[PDB]
Amino acid sequence: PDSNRLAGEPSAYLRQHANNPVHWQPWGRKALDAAKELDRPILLSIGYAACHWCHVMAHESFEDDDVAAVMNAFFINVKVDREERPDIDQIYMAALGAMGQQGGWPLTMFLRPDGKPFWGGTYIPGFVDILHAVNNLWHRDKDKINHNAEAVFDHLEGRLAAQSQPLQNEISRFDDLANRIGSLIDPQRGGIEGVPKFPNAPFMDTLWLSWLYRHNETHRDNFLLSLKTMLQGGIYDHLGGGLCRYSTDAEWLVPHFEKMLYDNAQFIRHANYAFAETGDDLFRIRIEETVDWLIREMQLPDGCFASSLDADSEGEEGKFYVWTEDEIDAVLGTDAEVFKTFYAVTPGGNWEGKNILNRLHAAAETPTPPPLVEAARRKLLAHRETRIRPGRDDKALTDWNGLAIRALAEAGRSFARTDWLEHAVQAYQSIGSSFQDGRIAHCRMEGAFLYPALATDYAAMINAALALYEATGEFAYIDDARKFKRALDGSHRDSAGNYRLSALGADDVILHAYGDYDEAIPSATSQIIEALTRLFLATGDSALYEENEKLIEQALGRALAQQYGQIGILNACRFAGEPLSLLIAATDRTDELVSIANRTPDPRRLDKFVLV
Amino acid sequence: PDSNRLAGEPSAYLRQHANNPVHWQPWGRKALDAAKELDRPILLSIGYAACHWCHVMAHESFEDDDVAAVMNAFFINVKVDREERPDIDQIYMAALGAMGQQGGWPLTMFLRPDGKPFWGGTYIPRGFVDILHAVNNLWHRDKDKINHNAEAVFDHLEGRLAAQSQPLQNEISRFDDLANRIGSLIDPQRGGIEGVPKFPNAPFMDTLWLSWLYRHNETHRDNFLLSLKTMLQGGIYDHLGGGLCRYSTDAEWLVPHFEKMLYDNAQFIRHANYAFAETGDDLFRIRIEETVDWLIREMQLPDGCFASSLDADSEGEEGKFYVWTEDEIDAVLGTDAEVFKTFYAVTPGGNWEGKNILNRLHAAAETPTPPPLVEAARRKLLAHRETRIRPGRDDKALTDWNGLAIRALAEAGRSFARTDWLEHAVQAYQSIGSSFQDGRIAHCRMEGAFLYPALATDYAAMINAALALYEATGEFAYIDDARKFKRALDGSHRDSAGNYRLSALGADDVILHAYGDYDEAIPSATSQIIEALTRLFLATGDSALYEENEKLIEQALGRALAQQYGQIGILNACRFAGEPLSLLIAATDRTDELVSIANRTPDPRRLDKFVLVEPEHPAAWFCKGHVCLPPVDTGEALRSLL
Ligand SMILES: [Cl-]
Repeated sequence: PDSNRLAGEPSAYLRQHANNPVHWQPWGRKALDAAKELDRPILLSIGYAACHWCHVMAHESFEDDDVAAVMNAFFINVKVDREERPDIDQIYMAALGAMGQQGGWPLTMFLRPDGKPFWGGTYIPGFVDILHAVNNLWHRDKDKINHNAEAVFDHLEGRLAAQSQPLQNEISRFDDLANRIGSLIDPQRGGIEGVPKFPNAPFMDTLWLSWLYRHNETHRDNFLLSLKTMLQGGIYDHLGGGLCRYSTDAEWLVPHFEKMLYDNAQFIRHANYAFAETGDDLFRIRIEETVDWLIREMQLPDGCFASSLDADSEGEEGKFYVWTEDEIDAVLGTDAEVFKTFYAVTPGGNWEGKNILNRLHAAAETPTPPPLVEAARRKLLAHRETRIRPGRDDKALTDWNGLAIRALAEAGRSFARTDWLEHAVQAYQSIGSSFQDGRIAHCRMEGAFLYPALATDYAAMINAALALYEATGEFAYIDDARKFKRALDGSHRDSAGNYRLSALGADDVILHAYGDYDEAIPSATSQIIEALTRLFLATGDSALYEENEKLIEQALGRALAQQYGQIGILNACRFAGEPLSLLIAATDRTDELVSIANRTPDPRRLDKFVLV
Repeated sequence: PDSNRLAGEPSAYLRQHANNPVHWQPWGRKALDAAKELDRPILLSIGYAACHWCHVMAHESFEDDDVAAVMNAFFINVKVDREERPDIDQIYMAALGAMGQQGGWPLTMFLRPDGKPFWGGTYIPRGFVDILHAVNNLWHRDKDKINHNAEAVFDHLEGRLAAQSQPLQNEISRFDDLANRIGSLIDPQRGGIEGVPKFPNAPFMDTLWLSWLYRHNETHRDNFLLSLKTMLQGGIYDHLGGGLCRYSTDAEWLVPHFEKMLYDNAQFIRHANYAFAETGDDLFRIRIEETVDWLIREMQLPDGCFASSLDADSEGEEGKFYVWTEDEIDAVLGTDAEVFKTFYAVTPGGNWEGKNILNRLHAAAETPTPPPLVEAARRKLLAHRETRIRPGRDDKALTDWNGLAIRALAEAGRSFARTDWLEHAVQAYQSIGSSFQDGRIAHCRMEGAFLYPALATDYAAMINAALALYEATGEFAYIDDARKFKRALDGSHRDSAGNYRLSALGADDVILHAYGDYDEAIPSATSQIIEALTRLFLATGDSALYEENEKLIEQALGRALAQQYGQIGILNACRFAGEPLSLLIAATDRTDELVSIANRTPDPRRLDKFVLVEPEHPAAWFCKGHVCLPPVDTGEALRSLL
């Protein structure tokens, strides 16, 4: 507690806070214990890299030398990344809402030595006023904190780690959910009509699953309009490729220029399924452009994919991705007129006087660029790469890598793109290299691994291993899927058969939550339901089938008690209640039956092959 | 209690002693009661028909009139057939384990009237006449010394044979450690468990193969193959008439014990069927159809079922029936004998006691199928061997062993399209099952002499046999028969704690109801029950069965980790029970090629259920939830379902 130990950590978001004068500590047993022997409170700060206001609180307070000594003598201050320890975030995010104050990131908390919180807040501006007031309260009111900490804690243990009575899996529960999700779709712009606009991968899954199981063409058109209009807006990089996080306005125009790995992997699957229904060439182009961007800018020397790249370059939001007309005319030359007519370039611009490239003005026309404006588009990228390039988060998250490995495996299978498979295998063997002592790591960077993993890490690697089987047909990927299943059971399955996000042997966690709340990615148990359901179709394990039906009813029992974020559970249980299985006997990959199965991607079906 | 009542017993080993001057008594309540009324210790003699040193003690002592008079004077004499009453065998073999003796058969022990033992020895030749008087002194001098150590032995028996600790969770990691240490004991060059003698060790081989299937462990697979291939190429195998002998004296599988057991060949046929399906080595295929020919020709009784064993002593000499000399081979085969002598390593000096034991260890890697001139000499030498004095046969029809043979024939007949093997398996199944009246099957019978009640191994073996015949025929009646066999086991062996006991709960001649947790040459009773109840769950999909099986597994694992040896079968069964595979086949006609693929892909972890709704034809099978439909051969009909 007298030296900043945030150096060498696998999270790049914490590495930037290493030079801070406050002795930052990582979340671990050595941090909580020191708070006991010194009877000093804990000050927890949660944040993620692509958050403009996590850096604001840094330069305003934490990077200031004076206010850090106030923290160094009053608490044991710890910094956590929302994406390195998502278990810690979800615990103390729901802890804030239970105190009667909603908030987001950064999140500043106050913890007694055992970890239970008693006061929190989003961003703290008097900051130092409280920074001492809690220290006063820590000494003046030990009786008040113990009364207040265990009251919020009992609300957490009942909201995040309390099993419910089993609930019967019924079809009408999903059809009801699909009707209400459909009523939130903006009929003209696409997506949830509220602003800001998020891609909302779980919300899309319900509409597509509604279209497949019910042939409800209304939700199918809601899925297609929302996906297609988004991929045409400024939220997508029409020059290099890759989708951004979310949109500021409802027209999908002005975005947050950070590019997350999970959002790109989750739309490749959506666009892949969407191509098989409409044949619209735009879905294929967006997939092909984003995959090239993933290999070029996200893939690490070892093959694994980085987490994300920054939205800020050289100190301004999106300086790297936006153009003015006077510069694109200087580089292109005579071919500059047709380029500006393609991406709605205007002298006045569409964002703060600048021009963000988009294809919303001609979204229904042909998506393929003419040969002159394609060479003009490629020429700008070579000139754009000379700019001050935004920083990258080289942290290799196992759960996020599994999402991408599954995306490249399924899209490469349907489009017969053999190059996409090889890069999926490289990321597979790179992530799978950390599997030692019957366990895998959560994240990794610069040779530093974070153990133990989370339940999402095994579920994602189970789904990626099974996807690699469908594309290849090598049964060694099914054996890998069972190896990940055994590791998941040995560390996350409780006595009731339920799975919990944090490992049961992890000692630095207050609460072993199930992980039932979705975000941009479906929840942990949501992914686990799907992964185990697909693993049954690939093996025929009857004991797995019997334990899955229990797991389904347990999760549905808690999902009924949830107020939000249960969409992934109802989606996975709808698929688990009626899965599709297809065995194909063939003599080679060129067989007709194998081909029409490849050209028919279905998230509800798992393919199996036998030599004949 | 004054005569030899051993005649009429369902055993050939006991009838060999019916004419002994000893007033032998079959094990039962009458012998225990007669021992109490006369204040006399019981002279228990346990053996089996194939044992060589069981016959030498009978020829030295049990047929001697001088020592038969003193056995009838101050002892009540009870002889037990090991294969007829294996529950009694496990009770009093553990008694020697509590006394410090190594153990073995013949087993000669001394029991006080209540049945608890106080002094036990393996083989006591004559002295035998002295040790009888020595024990006879203790019963009239100091009985308290007997009553002290007799209770001390019993407490150790109930603490190891029928002690139930708290249940334990089913873990896969503890199965991998067992497979790792077993493979470390395998002979890297000669195969099998390194050390003499070398036994087939069926439970050990089950672990190595399960480790290969569940872990893709190529090392354990090659250990299973090299051990099986070398054994089937050694002198322990009958290269003329087929069949496997029960163990080998040396480490090269050369010199064997020439007796042939039913459980040995039933167990290796299933192993060889699995080995052929992966390697494609014709040696495994040839050895199977050679031994099945031997089972039908030499072991099958006229009433359908299979005999228990085939003796090793012919005309009083060990293996005289199977062993050849060179000059006789030259006389029978003529000028084409050198082609045969080189194929089976026939030498003028002989490989065992101046004579030749036919084998293939000289070239076990060459082509297994012999050339046509050699097989012609092979068929003719076997027929000439049939003119020899033939070794005797134990016509006793053990239920559990017949169940093992039915399963082997049903699985091999299914993977080789041999319908004649299935009908022979149905003959034994219907014949043995004829004693299943009043919800009670018999443990064994011979010449109209039945033995009741059955043991837990009998129902477990019949369940596995019934479900094996279902996979080969697809008849639902075999499933209900499998249900009938379990519920009879429930009503006669399942205790209040949900566990099963080897002896029936109504049995009166057992001093201790053991669980049957200890393996022998066959997996233990508890193992077969876990396997049968798992395969019954696969064939029926009954959720109530799955729930009571998981808690039966956890209670068996609690006892399995306390015991120090003989738990391999339970660990093998629980690994399969933790990951059992089922295959649903939706066929429009039973000539559907998925039925073919399943037949040529035998897996000891999979059970196939059929639901009716020749060359290789590219097809597709589609299932929507619990709704499976017949296959599809065209490209358009597949687009309709997708
Ligand atoms: Cl045995």
